[PDB]
Amino acid sequence: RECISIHVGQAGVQIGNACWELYCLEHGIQPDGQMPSDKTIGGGDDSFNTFFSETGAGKHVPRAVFVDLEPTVIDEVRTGTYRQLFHPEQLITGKEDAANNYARGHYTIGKEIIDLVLDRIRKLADQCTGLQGFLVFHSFGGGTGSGFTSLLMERLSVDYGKKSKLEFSIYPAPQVSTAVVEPYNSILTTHTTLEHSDCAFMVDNEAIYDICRRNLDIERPTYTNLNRLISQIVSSITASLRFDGALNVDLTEFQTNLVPYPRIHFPLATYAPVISAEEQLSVAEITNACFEPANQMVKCDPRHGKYMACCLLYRGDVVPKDVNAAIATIKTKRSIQFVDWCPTGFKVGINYQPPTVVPGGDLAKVQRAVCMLSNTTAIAEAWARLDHKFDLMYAKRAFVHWYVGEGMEEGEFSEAREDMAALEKDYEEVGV
Amino acid sequence: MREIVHIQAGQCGNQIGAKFWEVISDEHGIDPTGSYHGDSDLQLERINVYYNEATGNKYVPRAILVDLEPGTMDSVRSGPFGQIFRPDNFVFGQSGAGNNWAKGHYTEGAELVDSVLDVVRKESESCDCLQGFQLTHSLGGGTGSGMGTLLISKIREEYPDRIMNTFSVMPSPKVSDTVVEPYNATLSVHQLVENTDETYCIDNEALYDICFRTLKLTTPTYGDLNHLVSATMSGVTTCLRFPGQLNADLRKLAVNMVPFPRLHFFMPGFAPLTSRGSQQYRALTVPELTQQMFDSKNMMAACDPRHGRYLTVAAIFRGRMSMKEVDEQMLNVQNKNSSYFVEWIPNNVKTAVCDIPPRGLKMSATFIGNSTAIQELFKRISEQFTAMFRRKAFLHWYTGEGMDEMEFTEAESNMNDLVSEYQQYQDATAD
Amino acid sequence: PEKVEMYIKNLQDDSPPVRFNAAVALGKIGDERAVEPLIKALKDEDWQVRKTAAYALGKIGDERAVEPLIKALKDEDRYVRSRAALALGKIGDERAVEPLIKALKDEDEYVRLSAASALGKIGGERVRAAMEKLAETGTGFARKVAVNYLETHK
Ligand SMILES: Nc1nc2c(ncn2[C@@H]2O[C@H](COP(=O)(O)OP(=O)(O)OP(=O)(O)O)[C@@H](O)[C@H]2O)c(=O)[nH]1
Ligand SMILES: Nc1nc2c(ncn2[C@@H]2O[C@H](COP(=O)(O)OP(=O)(O)O)[C@@H](O)[C@H]2O)c(=O)[nH]1
Ligand SMILES: [Mg+2]
Repeated sequence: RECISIHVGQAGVQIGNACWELYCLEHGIQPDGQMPSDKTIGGGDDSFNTFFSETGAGKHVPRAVFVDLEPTVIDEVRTGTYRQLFHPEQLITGKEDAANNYARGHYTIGKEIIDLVLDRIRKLADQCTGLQGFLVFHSFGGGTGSGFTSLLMERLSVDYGKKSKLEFSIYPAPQVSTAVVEPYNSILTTHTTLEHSDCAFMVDNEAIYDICRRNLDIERPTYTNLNRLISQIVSSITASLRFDGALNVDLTEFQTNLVPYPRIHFPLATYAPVISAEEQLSVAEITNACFEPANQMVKCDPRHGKYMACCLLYRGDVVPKDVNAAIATIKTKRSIQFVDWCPTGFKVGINYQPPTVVPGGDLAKVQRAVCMLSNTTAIAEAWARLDHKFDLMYAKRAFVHWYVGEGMEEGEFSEAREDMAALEKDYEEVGV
Repeated sequence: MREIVHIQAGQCGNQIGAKFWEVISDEHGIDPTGSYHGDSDLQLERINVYYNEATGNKYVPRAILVDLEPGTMDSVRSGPFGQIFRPDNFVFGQSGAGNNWAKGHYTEGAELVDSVLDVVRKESESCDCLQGFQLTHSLGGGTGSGMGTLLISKIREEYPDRIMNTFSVMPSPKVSDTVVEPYNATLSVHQLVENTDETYCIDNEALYDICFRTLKLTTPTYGDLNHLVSATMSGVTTCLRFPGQLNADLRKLAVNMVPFPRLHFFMPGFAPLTSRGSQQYRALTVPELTQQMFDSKNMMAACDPRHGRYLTVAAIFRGRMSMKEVDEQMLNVQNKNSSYFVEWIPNNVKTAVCDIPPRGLKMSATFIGNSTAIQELFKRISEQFTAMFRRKAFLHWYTGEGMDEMEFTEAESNMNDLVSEYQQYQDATAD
Repeated sequence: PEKVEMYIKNLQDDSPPVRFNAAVALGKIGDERAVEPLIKALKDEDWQVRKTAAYALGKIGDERAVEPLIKALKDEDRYVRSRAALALGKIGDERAVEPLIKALKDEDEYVRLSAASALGKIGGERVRAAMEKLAETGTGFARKVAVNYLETHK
């Protein structure tokens, strides 16, 4: 019946307020939490209460927590347009950040704040009749995004066992890249979180930067441009959980349908249409575009891999017959290779609520949209890119002294890489 | 990671240190009485890094002014921004080191050091979250070198969790005709290799060459050299002073720039290089700025970048310019020069664009490089030292001031080791 | 008034998202003319149209909707059943007390809860009598709802 959202570090926090901006707009909630009869969504039945608690006033408060080891990013939330929406105890900040060092976010600095964060989550969990689990937002490359998330994921497994933990991860890019050591932090977080996450949706900063330049025509896309797009995709993924829809309703339906092997839990999300506000696309067109590598959240070639799962989540002006017709052409016309032991079944969901766009945002308002979730072998390409970068620096032990001096053992680097090697072999072997 | 505590030691330290304050105070919109008289909101956003908000609307530099020569005290206070410094923060002796390292590190300097540590303790307390320390000094003298490195060691032992960064000016026969300078420089480099996290190598040989060969300054003064230093210190600390992502704090910059703890000596650079008051002419483009970043003639340390490989590079562009232009020009410079960049350090060249340009310039570029070619700088000092130390010439001036000959041998060993280390990574392949 | 005729003809329309959007609209405005067409949409082919017609009929309140909503508590779709139960709770007609009590033994948690909430909203005297009888001769969840109602009512 309820989900808690945890936003860790700069990326996670900044994405969280872009997500929450869209959630409010989608469910007809004002920045103060009020949902008045003029702004109420209309068509009765609403399951947004999985993400928003209701105060005695009639104020809808996000079941969200924002954590950063420095105050800069959350101060913007506290002074922003949504200052009124969240309660002060939900927004947690330190003084000294993790300085793009995993060991600071996991050990030294992270250990100082872990206990408070847990009590702040406990305040939210205590307001849930039947808490399903957590949605964790963070970067791979920041010291807090990598280090503190893995430390928190570890502690949430102990403190909340039979509770799902689905991630939204900021995969690094050389374009928006504030650190050299991001490959180290990425391998370290993925190693320690692997046994604690149930599902992980990666967002490759290079893909969104490419999408903004190609589809939205932004010359040099900023964090503002990327985030409006991330939140559009993320909303389409989480829509199942906030709406009275049939496919991927609870966090368990999401795990059951999308993940057949436990370690191999990284679904690749695609989204169409991503149009700049500057021409109407049909169900056939938007379904077809899901199978185009250009429109993917993560850079990878699905024609080089095998699928284990394939879900299509449509929203807006989407007719059942048109969806069936579109799927039928994709089965007969495309070269979509599935693994032997799993059936070639496209799980389809349709929500007739029109797409909600960001006012003042770079995205145009479309009649229909689609978010495809594919569990493909091709995502091992994202791991390989990262693993090679890691190997280059690690062989000469460059920057390692920064980690060993911050409560970490050098062997945890070799142990981490070994887990990545196994993960890469697993994707290879599963795709025969 | 907010506040930065500044310490300036000796003649050079106080001269170059005062020019740094004069320049960044003007940038942050501060007059010599400490009142903010600017227009941009961005000028005061990260003001708490280098200034304390003493009293009302007034700003104070978090600066500690040290020298064993008391003459320096009046020079600073009678200067342009002399009235903004805390009167209690001036710690001055009545003697002088007479360009003896042993006099600043053990005798006269060690007497005054505790009084300085009292002042640094005072400033560290009115600090919400101290980032670290920044020392402005000369390696060629006695005070800045000996007392300055005693201070570094004393601060390192007191504040070990804090970053220790320096702006060390390298001696040159072209600038100073003092004979024992290689001893003072070698003995200081030995301290810096162990007790600093980041050292900006400001070579007086490169400063002279830029003025003589390019600026056409017939016989430059220290005022001409210090114009290059103040402009460099202004550009290298830009990230720390204005709101930004890349290398915002001392630790975040240290993480990106330092792969190995001993290889923390940076070759700074600036573009455009304008002579002191030479009427602003010809507006540079992003490609002209990017080209002047790599150009050996624009380096503040006397080393050819083409004689080594870059381990890490931090580029800072200032002013109103296209982000597409900077991204385009920094990508070409790396591909069309792949051979001069270490292959085993992915994405080692980090770019930054700050919309506030420096005084008198509509656009500028600052370069911070961790190039293996900086071994040329240390080799020059070692050669200079060896000629003298072989004969054990003028060693009595140091050993008489409570120093040992093994200290000279240890300094020489460490500096030769550092050069060998730079060579190993220059020859290192990804394979 | 001028737009009420439009959405009533969109409720008939071929396109399922258009039929859904017509039912969402007639609940947002809520005119007495929309009662009988929304009653027909309770028997729609699509569950997303049926559940929002049910939510619309509960908001408007018209007594003519009480009978089709009673039959809607037996709809194959869990969301349609929950929305029909809640609609009957909004209307508050005592004819719904016994069909809502039968919904207390539904396989879906939301439907059971929605039936419990609806009964509490009607809270007449026939509800009370049925709660008294269920508190003594009742089992599990259905017994808890009878016992909770009589303790929330001194
Ligand atoms: N798309 C996106 N990426 C971001 C954003 N902010 C930072 N990043 C990326 O995330 C990585 C840096 O990690 P951060 O999230 O900033 O770091 P952090 O979690 O705050 O940790 P510390 O820096 O150690 O305090 C780089 O890949 C950045 O480009 C954002 O709002 N959106
Ligand atoms: N660029 C520059 N170098 C200086 C300045 N003053 C002294 N030096 C150099 O610093 C060295 C001497 O150090 P100095 O500061 O005079 O000695 P101290 O007072 O004992 O620290 C020589 O190599 C000088 O060339 C100055 O203002 N600018
Ligand atoms: Mg941060």
